[PDB]
Amino acid sequence: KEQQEDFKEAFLLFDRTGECKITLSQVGDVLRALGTNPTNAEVKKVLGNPSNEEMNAKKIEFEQFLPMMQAISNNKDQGGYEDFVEGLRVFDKEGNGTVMGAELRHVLATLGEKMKEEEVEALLAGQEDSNGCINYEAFVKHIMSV
Amino acid sequence: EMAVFGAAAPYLRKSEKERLEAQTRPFDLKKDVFVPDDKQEFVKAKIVSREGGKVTAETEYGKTVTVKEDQVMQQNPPKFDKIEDMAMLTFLHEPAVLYNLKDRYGSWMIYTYSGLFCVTVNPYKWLPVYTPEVVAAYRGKKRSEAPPHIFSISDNAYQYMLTDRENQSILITGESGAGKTVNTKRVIQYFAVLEDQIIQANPALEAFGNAKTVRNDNSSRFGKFIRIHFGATGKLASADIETYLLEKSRVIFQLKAERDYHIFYQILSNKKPELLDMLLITNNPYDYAFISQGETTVASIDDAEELMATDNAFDVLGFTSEEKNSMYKLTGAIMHFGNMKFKLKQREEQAEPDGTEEADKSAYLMGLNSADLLKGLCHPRVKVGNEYVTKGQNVQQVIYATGALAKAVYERMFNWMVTRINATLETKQPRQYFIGVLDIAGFEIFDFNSFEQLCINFTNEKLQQFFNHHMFVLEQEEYKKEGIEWTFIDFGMDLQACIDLIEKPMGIMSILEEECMFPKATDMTFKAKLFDNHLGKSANFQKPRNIKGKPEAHFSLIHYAGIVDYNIIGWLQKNKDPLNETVVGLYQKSSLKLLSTLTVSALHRENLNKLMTNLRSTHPHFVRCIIPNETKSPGVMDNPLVMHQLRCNGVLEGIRICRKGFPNRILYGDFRQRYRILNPASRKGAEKLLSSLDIDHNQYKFGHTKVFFKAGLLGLLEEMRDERLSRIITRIQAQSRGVL
Repeated sequence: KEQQEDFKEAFLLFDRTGECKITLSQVGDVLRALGTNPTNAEVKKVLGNPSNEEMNAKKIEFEQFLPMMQAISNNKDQGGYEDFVEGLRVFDKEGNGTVMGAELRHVLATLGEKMKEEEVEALLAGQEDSNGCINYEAFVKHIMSV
Repeated sequence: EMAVFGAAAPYLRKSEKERLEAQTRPFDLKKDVFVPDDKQEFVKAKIVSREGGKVTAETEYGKTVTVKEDQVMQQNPPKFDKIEDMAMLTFLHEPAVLYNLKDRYGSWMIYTYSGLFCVTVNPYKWLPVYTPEVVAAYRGKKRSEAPPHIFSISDNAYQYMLTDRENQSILITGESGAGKTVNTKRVIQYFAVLEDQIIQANPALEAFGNAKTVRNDNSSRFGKFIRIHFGATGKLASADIETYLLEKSRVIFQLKAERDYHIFYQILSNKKPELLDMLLITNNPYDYAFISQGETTVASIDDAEELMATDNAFDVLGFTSEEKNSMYKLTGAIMHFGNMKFKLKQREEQAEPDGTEEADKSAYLMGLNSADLLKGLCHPRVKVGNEYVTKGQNVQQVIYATGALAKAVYERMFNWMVTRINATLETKQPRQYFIGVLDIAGFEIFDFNSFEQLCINFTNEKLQQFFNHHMFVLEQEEYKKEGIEWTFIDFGMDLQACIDLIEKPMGIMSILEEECMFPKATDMTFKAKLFDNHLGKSANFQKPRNIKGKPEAHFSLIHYAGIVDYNIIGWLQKNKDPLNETVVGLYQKSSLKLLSTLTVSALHRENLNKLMTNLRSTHPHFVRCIIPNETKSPGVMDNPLVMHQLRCNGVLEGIRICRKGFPNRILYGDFRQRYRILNPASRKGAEKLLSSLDIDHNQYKFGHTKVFFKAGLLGLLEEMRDERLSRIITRIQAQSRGVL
């Protein structure tokens, strides 16, 4: 119940038009930054796969948000710390634990789903050392906290 | 790490990053598989989907052909491409080898391992491959560490001879004239690091022992074996040369698309009026049956310049000049033996000559008496008990006798030149621990296979059997070294069926030998006995096949290189080799160098047995050379040609033998560091990982140092890796969004 109130407070915070109406991206981010990580595929599945126009055409209410959040809370396929560590290990060609920023940049911007460059510069600025290499394990700890 | 090779570095290995960066390419393990073709027999294509018996295949050229799903075959993985040794590949197939070789050649990667074999395509461009710095820096490099190269196996054999105190010999197979001479010359040069003497002698033997064939216009019929005798301390001592399995029927009989040995044509050159004058020649090959029987002449290489080279080599060589005239007149006399008539006598089966003028010329050439020659030929004499009896022979018998005499004298002549050149070759230094180099024609295949083709195929069959046995022995040694011993069945009997059908009594060769002894023999009834004794009785023997209106089909066999269909016409006529002893004795009394000079199936059998026994005592190594295209242009490659060459070279047999075992052998450390991410948590770790993967144990064998896998298991783990990394990427994206 308390988490429901917190989610409603977040929805009220993120309202911009003043109509208490926001598109699906805001709800997706709210769930994303509040204990769950539902990928874009999961978001489409739970929202009926809105198209390019439907994303900003139709909007739902908190009442219809209750069932989808309840269902998503039952999805536990989120990986593990060791799983992420091993997955990142694949790029340690030298075995020294240092991965240059260029390789990870290409991997993220060319493989898998796409992330906006503004998101990259906002979230991935200042942690690069002089040589431009990022410790993947330290990055794992940092992403686990914030 | 590798920069020592300098400018030669890219060709032997591209770079640490070039092959790595090119490694990451798109590919589907389920819908990017190979597809059979019609003209190239194999092409790269992608399948749209699974549609029952029909599949929508799109290739680079652009087509929508369909192939039945039973013969569809997977494609090589991308990260396993450009592999030095095909034995490590996770999908062993006929087109996989062709594609690997073609892409390596395109990327200027010439040499390529195939297990024991070292395939080396011949580019028609200069390379720094033979640069003195390359060989200087390549010395002492082990086989495994160094990139694939003929120098690698040469050094390995040198080290084995030094250590094991055992002889090592190398055998090369390929197409002569496309680089065979260059390959052997560079090999002997690498040992040297008497090259001049070898290169000066080679043209003479080539002229004596080559003829124009349907495919190759400078075929080397005879098998040449060169032994590099070394010293006790592993220092070069001297060289020895021998020739084995020299065909003689080709000397007397020529096929429609074949020519006799280049000698006669070369001498017929007009640019030496004195020799033609003192040979008493009409200068028209059409006048003589021993030459114009087959194809008259071809442009090919210049006969005049070749004869100049041969006679000058004779001049600059150990022996004198008079015997050059002696040998030229002797070969002219051999030519003259194709003119007698010998009509049968009246009211008798005896034969009597008619054109007794070529006999006079032949006698003058050999300085004998024509009357004595005619008397001996017509009424051969033999010693039995303690007396002598003379019996006559019909025209066919004397014709066979004279043909056999000509073949025998030519063989003795060739042996005499071999002995003379060998004697002139070596020096006084002590000889020890020879190293063998063998040059022999490959498993040729034509549309009109005949007796000579059968003999060549049989010899290649024996060589392939020896290779298979050596492979089995080496594999058994390796497995016992690793504490693994299962399914250790020798491969000899797998190929022994054809050998038994060929050589063993009541076999094909034995049947041919015993049949012609019967007074009345004909080809049709010979085929009748063959069918009665082998049709159904022997698995390898089976009914022939007629395709695309081939000239003829009499009987077919299943060889190591595939189904081969032979012909029967003319075999009986040219198989017989009756040697007249009295005429040989007459030569023994002749006044010439002939004193110093002096069925085919049996002689071939005994010579092959002798050669195999000789080779069994030396540790073998093997080299393969393959032409990339029919045309002389580089880069371009004719896939059917390369596939046929690979089929005839036995490489496919080697890879097939390797496949039926457990070809993939990988280190535990690399497997754990590159494949443990599937189910993360070395005996316990590896066994746990393989148990959790839910894979039947029978598909792999577990060891203590190296883990043994089948071809398909690596591919299965590959799509498992692809799925796991896709899931990892999705999870990483989800977590990053969680941070946001």
